[PDB]
Amino acid sequence: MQVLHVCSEMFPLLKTGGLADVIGALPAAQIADGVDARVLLPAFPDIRRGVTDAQVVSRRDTFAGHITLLFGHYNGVGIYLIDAPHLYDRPGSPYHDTNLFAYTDNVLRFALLGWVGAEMASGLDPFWRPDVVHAHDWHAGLAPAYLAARGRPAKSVFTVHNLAYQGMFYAHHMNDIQLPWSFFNIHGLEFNGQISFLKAGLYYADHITAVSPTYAREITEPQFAYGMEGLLQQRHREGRLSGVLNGVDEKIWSPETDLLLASRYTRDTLEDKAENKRQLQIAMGLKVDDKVPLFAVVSRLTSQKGLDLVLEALPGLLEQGGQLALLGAGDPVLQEGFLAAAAEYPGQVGVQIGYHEAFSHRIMGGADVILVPSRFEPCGLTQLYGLKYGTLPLVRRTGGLADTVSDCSLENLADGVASGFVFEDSNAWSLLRAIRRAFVLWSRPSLWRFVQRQAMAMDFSWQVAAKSYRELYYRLK
Ligand SMILES: Nc1ncnc2c1ncn2[C@@H]1O[C@H](COP(=O)(O)OP(=O)(O)O)[C@@H](O)[C@H]1O
Ligand SMILES: O=S(=O)(O)C[C@H](O)CN1CCN(CCO)CC1
Ligand SMILES: OC[C@H]1O[C@H](O)[C@H](O)[C@@H](O)[C@@H]1O
Repeated sequence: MQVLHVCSEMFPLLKTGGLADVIGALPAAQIADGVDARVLLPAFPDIRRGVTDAQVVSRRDTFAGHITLLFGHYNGVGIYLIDAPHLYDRPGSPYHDTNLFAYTDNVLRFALLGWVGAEMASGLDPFWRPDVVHAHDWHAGLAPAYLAARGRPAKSVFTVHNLAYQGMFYAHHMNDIQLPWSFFNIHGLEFNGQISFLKAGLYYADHITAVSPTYAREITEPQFAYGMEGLLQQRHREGRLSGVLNGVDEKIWSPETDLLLASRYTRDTLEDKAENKRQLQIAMGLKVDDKVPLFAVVSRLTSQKGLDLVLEALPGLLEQGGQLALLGAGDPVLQEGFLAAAAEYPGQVGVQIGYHEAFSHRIMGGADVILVPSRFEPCGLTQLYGLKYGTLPLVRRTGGLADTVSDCSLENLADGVASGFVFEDSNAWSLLRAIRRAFVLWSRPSLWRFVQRQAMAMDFSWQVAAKSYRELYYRLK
């Protein structure tokens, strides 16, 4: 069974969110579980420089100009790179320019990604051909469309990591992407009078996967599907929609071996976590104090994440004696809101705006609680990292958060299953009740430790997840 993943990022070469973590870890797990998995990425500069053994496979002309298909390895997995400097050799984000505006040729940049994924099924590489093309998110959404147009020389799965990003382009671009004009149809890639790469992925794939069992249910609802729900309801009925939960990469997110930490620690030696908290407090300019709970955020700052609710709730949190440490980047309103809070409450609120990979580990390893009050959350990895690090997640019951965190209710505590704090509604009052629950648990240190050890006993394994994907691939044939 040979599978090609088609996507736009991969940890540690290029990362803007959880997708990169998935692509950095899933393929190696699949290989251990008996599927020959390879990855296809655009040759963005950070990616191209990471793959040092890359060699030329072939040159092709394309609706978007010439490519050199390269192939090399990273961490033992086979990586194909689409080297097309006129599209991909640009500094910064792969998705937008430095003024945060989408590149005007994005339609071509990402249409090409899907085209190469499909061409691989037809022998673009004379020595290797995938049985299944596994496309991820809108960026790779045309891969199943190009496959369909060619008579489906391989099977395809499309996985949604986030349905809010639709890959919308003006209809006239049908002229530019070398797909049959008949594809521009509601029974096709058309959506609200435009081309949607997301729609294309959802429509043309043999099978759709979402990144948690409950998100897969949620996206059949208007509230989470933003117009796509009719298609997804139909595919559900056809047995062509399922959920497979992400794992966590233990090479990188384990307090037991984490080299980025002041002090490594384990489920049975949580006293060794204390030094990380002390150093985190110092680093953030917070009062150094082990008697007080330190809440944390490591997050993109967009409305998805419900961090406006944290701002609303902050005074109540501080009033009860807590501290906040936030690391994040995104909406300037949020950035300034949090910067203003750090200014207003020095020694109680520490804030760092920007993307800092190493610092996220130091937060995860030192904080007592990780706040993930999401409006929607296809899976969420930060809460999984919190569980593994014994930093209790406080989450809204939605998407993967609902699948992975067990509230500290009476039953869950009595059954030995409690692992964090859960609230229901997207408002600050509902958040504040879960925050109070945390303060109550904090006042009972031995119960807190009991819950920490349960959180750290939870397992989210890529090789287990790989087993589910493998069943899917063989079923498709
Ligand atoms: N500002 C940041 N600095 C460092 N890492 C970040 C930052 N923001 C998010 N991350 C990391 O990016 C990943 C986010 O993944 P996830 O929780 O699935 O949410 P999303 O993909 O929606 O951003 C995690 O590895 C998280 O630690
Ligand atoms: O905003 S764009 O649609 O132009 C580009 C991407 O969709 C933005 N993202 C969302 C988060 N991603 C990785 C997080 O898992 C994919 C890049
Ligand atoms: O699948 C990896 C990640 O993809 C998306 O970015 C989602 O927002 C996040 O919930 C998920 O964990």
